[PDB]
Amino acid sequence: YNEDNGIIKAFRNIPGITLLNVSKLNILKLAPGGHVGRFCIWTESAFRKLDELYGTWRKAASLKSNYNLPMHKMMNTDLSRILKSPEIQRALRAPRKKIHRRVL
Amino acid sequence: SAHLQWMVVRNCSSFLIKRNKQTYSTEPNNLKARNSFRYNGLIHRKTVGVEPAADGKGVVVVMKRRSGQRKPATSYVRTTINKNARATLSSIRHMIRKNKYRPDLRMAAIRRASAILRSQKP
Amino acid sequence: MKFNPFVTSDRSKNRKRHFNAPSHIRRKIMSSPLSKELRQKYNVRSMPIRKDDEVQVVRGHYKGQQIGKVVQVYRKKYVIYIERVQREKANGTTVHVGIHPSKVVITRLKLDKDRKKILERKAKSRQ
Amino acid sequence: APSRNGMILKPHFHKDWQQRVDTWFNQPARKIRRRKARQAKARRIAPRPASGPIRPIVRCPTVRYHTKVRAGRGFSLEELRVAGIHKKVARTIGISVDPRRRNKSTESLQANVQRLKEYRSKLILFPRKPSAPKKGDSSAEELKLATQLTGPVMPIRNVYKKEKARVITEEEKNFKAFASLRMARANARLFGIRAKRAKEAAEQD
Amino acid sequence: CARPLISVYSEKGESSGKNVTLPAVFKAPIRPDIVNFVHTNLRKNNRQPYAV
Amino acid sequence: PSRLRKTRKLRGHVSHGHGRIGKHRKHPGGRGNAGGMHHHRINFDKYHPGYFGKVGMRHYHLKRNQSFCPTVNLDKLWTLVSEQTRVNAAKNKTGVAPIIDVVRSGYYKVLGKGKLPKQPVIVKAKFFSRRAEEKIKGVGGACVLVA
Amino acid sequence: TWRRWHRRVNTTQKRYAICSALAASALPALVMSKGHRIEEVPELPLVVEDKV
RNA sequence: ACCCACUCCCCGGCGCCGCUCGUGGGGGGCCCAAGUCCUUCUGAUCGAGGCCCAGCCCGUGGACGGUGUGAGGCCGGUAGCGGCCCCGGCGCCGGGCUCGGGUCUUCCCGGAGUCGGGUUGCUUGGGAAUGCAGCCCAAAGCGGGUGGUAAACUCCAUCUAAGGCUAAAUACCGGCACGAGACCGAUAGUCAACAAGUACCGUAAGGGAAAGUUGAAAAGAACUUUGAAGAGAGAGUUCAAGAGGGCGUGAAACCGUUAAGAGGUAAACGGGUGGGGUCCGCGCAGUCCGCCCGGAGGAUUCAACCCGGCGGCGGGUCCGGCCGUGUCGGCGGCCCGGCGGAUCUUUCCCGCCCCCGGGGUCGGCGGGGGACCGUCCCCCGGACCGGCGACCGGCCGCCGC
RNA sequence: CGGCUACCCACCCGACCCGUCUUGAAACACGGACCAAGGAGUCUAACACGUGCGCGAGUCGGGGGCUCGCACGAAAGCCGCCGUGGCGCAAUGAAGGUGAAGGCCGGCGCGCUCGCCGGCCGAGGUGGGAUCCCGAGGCCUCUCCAGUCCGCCGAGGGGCA
Ligand SMILES: [Mg+2]
Ligand SMILES: [Mg+2]
Ligand SMILES: [Mg+2]
Ligand SMILES: [Mg+2]
Ligand SMILES: [Mg+2]
Ligand SMILES: [Mg+2]
Ligand SMILES: [Mg+2]
Ligand SMILES: [Mg+2]
Ligand SMILES: [Mg+2]
Ligand SMILES: [Mg+2]
Ligand SMILES: [Mg+2]
Ligand SMILES: [Mg+2]
Ligand SMILES: [Mg+2]
Ligand SMILES: [Mg+2]
Ligand SMILES: [Mg+2]
Ligand SMILES: [Mg+2]
Ligand SMILES: [Mg+2]
Ligand SMILES: [Mg+2]
Ligand SMILES: [Mg+2]
Ligand SMILES: [Mg+2]
Ligand SMILES: [Mg+2]
Ligand SMILES: [Mg+2]
Ligand SMILES: [Mg+2]
Ligand SMILES: [Mg+2]
Ligand SMILES: [Mg+2]
Ligand SMILES: [Mg+2]
Ligand SMILES: [Mg+2]
Ligand SMILES: [Mg+2]
Ligand SMILES: [Mg+2]
Ligand SMILES: [Mg+2]
Ligand SMILES: [Mg+2]
Ligand SMILES: [Mg+2]
Repeated sequence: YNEDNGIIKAFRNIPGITLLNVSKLNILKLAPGGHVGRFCIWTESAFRKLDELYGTWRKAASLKSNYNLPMHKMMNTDLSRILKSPEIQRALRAPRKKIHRRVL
Repeated sequence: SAHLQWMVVRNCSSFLIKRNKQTYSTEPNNLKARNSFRYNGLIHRKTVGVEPAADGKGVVVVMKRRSGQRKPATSYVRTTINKNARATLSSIRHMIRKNKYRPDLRMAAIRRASAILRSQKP
Repeated sequence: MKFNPFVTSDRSKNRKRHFNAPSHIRRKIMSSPLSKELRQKYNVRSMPIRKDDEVQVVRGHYKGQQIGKVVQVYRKKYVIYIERVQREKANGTTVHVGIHPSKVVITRLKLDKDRKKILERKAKSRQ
Repeated sequence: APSRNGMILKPHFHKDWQQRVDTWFNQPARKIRRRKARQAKARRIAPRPASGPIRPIVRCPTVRYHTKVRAGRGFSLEELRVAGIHKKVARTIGISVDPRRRNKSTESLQANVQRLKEYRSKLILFPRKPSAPKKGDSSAEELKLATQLTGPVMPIRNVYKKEKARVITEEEKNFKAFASLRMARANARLFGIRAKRAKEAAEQD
Repeated sequence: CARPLISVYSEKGESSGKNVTLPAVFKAPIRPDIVNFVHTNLRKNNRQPYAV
Repeated sequence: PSRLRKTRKLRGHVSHGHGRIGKHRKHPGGRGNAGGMHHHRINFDKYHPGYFGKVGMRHYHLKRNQSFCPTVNLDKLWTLVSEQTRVNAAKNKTGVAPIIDVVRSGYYKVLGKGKLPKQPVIVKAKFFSRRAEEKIKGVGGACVLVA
Repeated sequence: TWRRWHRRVNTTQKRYAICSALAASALPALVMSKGHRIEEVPELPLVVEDKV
């Protein structure tokens, strides 16, 4: 959330819940136990402030002075489409799926 | 992004049980028990699964809709087949042969459907 | 959840302060709930136990609907005694059995000048 | 003791050091105490700003830092006299005074008296009764603000002369050189020797 | 890269008429190793010292 | 990480990775840099030449502020000012040169490196090297001395 | 008592880990494989109005 | 001491109303919500649910005690929650002191057996001696100290020592209270979880231990019998005495008994068999499973095909629309759009400054305003992917109803 | 009926009692009567190398400050005219100090064991050097015609580290 108006009181008694602010994002609360992918529930303003707090690849962040979004290594992280694309298989080798086991 | 998600789910993920020398993935939408990339049902854009019906007879088939992604409310379409031992076995085979829709794991789905029908018979 | 930085959550400290509590705190600890028809009458939830009030066991081995009366409040043992809740010894003599006041529900209270004041104070605080 | 290859080390652990080791386990508590003290002082002195006493313009002494300017302790008595306010009243006004500092440059004297005049013009004080002069009818609704942060009126942020661009003159190609600095150093080194030589030459005449 | 639109849901559960675009932070490189390293090295900051 | 250290895999070995013939004695060779001139002279002369003795004259009460003189090179002389200055000078509207003051950046002496652009500059510094002074004038620049 | 308890991490690496966790929380597979029950959730990033 | 133009205030008690930032400090008591149905258990806090508004409260789901494993049974916890008592300041009604600023004229202006030097010790990183001390020598007022290499000549910079007071950020293993723990869990942790600096030891300084667990509740075994008693046989309480007064659980070394086996080269041990015994699985001439087909008898709806019809898949038109990547364009959101730039505009402004109130840019300083630059906001026109961004219209081919 | 084994017994063969000092241990060399619990390469500072991560001629807020009083908060978030500062970007002398651009073309002064001028790109050359580029030549149904179709290579060139 952002701009608290009493939401801590309403969410302070439910077990297993976690209260987090956009201006103060904690890794210990976002990825507990060292595993990513925790279910999140956002607000309209909390979701609109992310573009200004971290910035995009075109413009840097406005809240943070000298911070930019991390660089992206593999532009296409799907190995299946790359291996099955015609440009890759255009100059490949024969499969040669023969076993050639030991002969007595 | 199937391989990117598999590089995270292959370990350090829930549902995984490897107490003995064998490992099991145990997803709610999965045909076999092996923790593999070709059989994981949470990371692909197209996934087929079979399940025993909740009423006590028949087989429910869950298919990944692929129309709206990142929307797990309607991301899976569930149908119910309650026929003889061969009509369901042929309908499930057609459901994967006629449409492309992940042509592999067809035999896996068929074997799981036959195995759950064997248990539904008594 | 606890928020006052002056009250502790230590199990050992809580157990120590409960087992070595003074006599004026033991009487507050040994409190018993009131019956349903009396709770709506007095607008109070619980009330400490005294020697004259009647009470009815709700849980334990000597539980039932038989109305009883307390005869001793053993503050040292955090227990009360009832004249009808008793047991036979080896030689056959009777002896009272101890039941915790939290496991018993009150049905009658001694209308004392201080008891009425405590009741009205609790009612006005519950508002 | 030594090994195949490594930097020779001289650790200063020969003394009995374990009985005097300062661990900073009370650092968050100390920071919290300092923050609470700052907040309490600001709340008690609310009409006055935090770090109330205005500090003058101060140049660094050493040649390593004499290019930048920084804050200081107090204004000099000469600066107070050019400003025209009494020495003892500046303390209760909110002007820190440093009687030990002297003034050697009018370039800094004018800057300091200008800073003092700006502070005096921006200053607005509260009276006991409206019978005191040098004030207004309404005090700008608590002066639009009660307390200031990081400097009373203005920090010591550095300014720089622009000197954007200009046309090169004719003799600039042969105006200065490394030989100029070399000759300057040689003259500074052999100044007195030449004087003594001229003296002993005029002695013979 | 593609950044689709995400509809907003009202307090009653249905989707509201408004719609907001997906921020660029959700397309950042997913690095479980970096997350684990940061978590391991940051969880050691809140612990209290113990000694004989 | 004790579970990742070596002492865990050394359990069961009596010598604990230190040998049966020569045990791990407490400082068998000496404490610290013991015997730097004898029975360690081979190592001290093979890996640390010049360690023993005094060389230069002593300077009592040396202050690191007097000898403070950072150096800037000609290849970095253009990294101090903004980029638009270089293109505005390269436009060459007339015989005007941009002024690059290194005192603002924090350098007092300018040292010589090659490959200067063909644009005239006006440099202001406290000290100049001979090579740099000739190389900036061979392009049409000017050197200004400050204090 | 003077053991090295705390470990400092670069702010850039901290922000990298935060963006990595935020990007991983937007994928349904990574959050389903953690243990959360998101089978009936309409949209994975649940963006609600400011009334809450 | 004249001249000039000014200031009516401050400091110490006494009675009171309203507050002081967590809504000043201390103390006592109080304040939400199941103990309802069914079933295990000695005992319940266990076990599924409480109509379509999810049995009730929650700013109170931390913890403890209660016959076990409690958010709701009981102190307690949340709450700028309430009411009561005690202490300290902020505003107002008697009393005692009470001329500041500038120019000019006149006068005054300073700490001694101390600095310093010689010498001898200690100390310092301080070296021709940093500081301190003992002895001796022991001053000046344009003076004295310092200027990191001793000495002479000259100049320069800074200070006024041999008199004193003062809160601040700083430290705290003792003391009085409090909170917390990725620490220890009774040979561990302080020596000391318990009648521990106790018992005990040495004349004394001093040394210094071991030692937790019945049971939910003593409900601690009535009574009969044997024995003088210790003890035991019945009986009795408890779910349990296989928990019987250093008694939870109850290992090894060792010992007793019962059962089996063996015995002249001490016992033990590895490789390979045989015999006996406990136990395990099977019921031992009698037990293998699933698929297809040809036959022997009965009952059922569907499947072929068509129709109604929903749900998903695939591409063609990218069709009415969505956005991504680039180039111009409305110079338009520049004043009813944001950043940065040692890129500019002294014929822009404000406050200073030079020369002759005013004039002269003749030049410079700080702030503000605006022109060009590289990154962002809307519609039209088109360039590429229509790809993990998606809808409709039409089609082939699927599934269930 | 089948059953290896942590049950017992017997025969055949082999079989000296473990640990460390030692060239040499079963030794007439040392320690061990037996059993249960405890028991020994830790932590801090500094250095060197290697590896993982983030940024990159820059890097680092560990020191302080800011937001709201907080169980988790002795955490986490931010400073942006807080980068003061440490390391690296420059080395060489005891010091005063100094302090890193080459190559091609033409001309003139005796193109002189000879400097300067003008134009250009701009960190030299040789021998090796992964990789890359060009490439004679031939390799696919009856034929002169082709762009893909089958598909390697003699030699040569610029040449990472
Ligand atoms: Mg404790
Ligand atoms: Mg060695
Ligand atoms: Mg020592
Ligand atoms: Mg070995
Ligand atoms: Mg070793
Ligand atoms: Mg050795
Ligand atoms: Mg040896
Ligand atoms: Mg309990
Ligand atoms: Mg509880
Ligand atoms: Mg209660
Ligand atoms: Mg003198
Ligand atoms: Mg003097
Ligand atoms: Mg001198
Ligand atoms: Mg000298
Ligand atoms: Mg003094
Ligand atoms: Mg003094
Ligand atoms: Mg103090
Ligand atoms: Mg531990
Ligand atoms: Mg003991
Ligand atoms: Mg008898
Ligand atoms: Mg027992
Ligand atoms: Mg026992
Ligand atoms: Mg026998
Ligand atoms: Mg051993
Ligand atoms: Mg030896
Ligand atoms: Mg020998
Ligand atoms: Mg041996
Ligand atoms: Mg021996
Ligand atoms: Mg012997
Ligand atoms: Mg022996
Ligand atoms: Mg052990
Ligand atoms: Mg610096």
